Amino acid sequence: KGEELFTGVVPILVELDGDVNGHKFSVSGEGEGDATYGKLTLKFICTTGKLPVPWPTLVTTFVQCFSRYPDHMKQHDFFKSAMPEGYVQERTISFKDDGNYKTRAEVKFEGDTLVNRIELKGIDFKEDGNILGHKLEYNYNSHNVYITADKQKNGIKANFKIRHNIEDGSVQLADHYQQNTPIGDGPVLLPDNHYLSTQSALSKDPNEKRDHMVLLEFVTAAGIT
Repeated sequence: KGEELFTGVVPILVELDGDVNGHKFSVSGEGEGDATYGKLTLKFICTTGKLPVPWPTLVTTFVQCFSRYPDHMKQHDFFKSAMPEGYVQERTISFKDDGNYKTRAEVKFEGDTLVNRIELKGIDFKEDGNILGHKLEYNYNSHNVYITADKQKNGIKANFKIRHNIEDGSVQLADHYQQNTPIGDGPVLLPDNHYLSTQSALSKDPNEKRDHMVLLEFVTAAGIT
């Protein structure tokens, strides 16, 4: 019955508590998602001051239940099936020739609002690296999130490579390993191998003086005919 909760516009709240190399920070996000069009619109604000890591590095961490699963692929939608009770989303983001982020998130409904609560821990980052040195461009490339079933843990696994554009024209690879498990005891949909075609656009709010990020994301499931 999870899919019925996403037929219209659903309010989203994102809350993150982070620690990267001892730099403690918090981010609060607000917006909405419309799964019918695989549309996600969110505005994030760093409530502790200046964000110690570049904004693009946190995009993937900051609600795949808003992905548009075409009608013929609806039996492969794990994300919506785990709702309203939700799911736990865990990741290990390995930045090539640099450190790593270990994230634990709980995505669930709090009333009629979809909430993403995250704890992020970043370790072994280089002081003058692409991350702590803030050498990443404020943009985002299109990617494919490859999903596979994890029948033993009653959830899914995902593997993908995020390419962050560096200011000098080079690329900072951020390899993602993901694990999602349902919070509830109800039946979930265990999918066949497929992918989520993601398109992300980053922008700024001209009237906002606080360190922020406005995200517009379009996600469509594909890979099954």
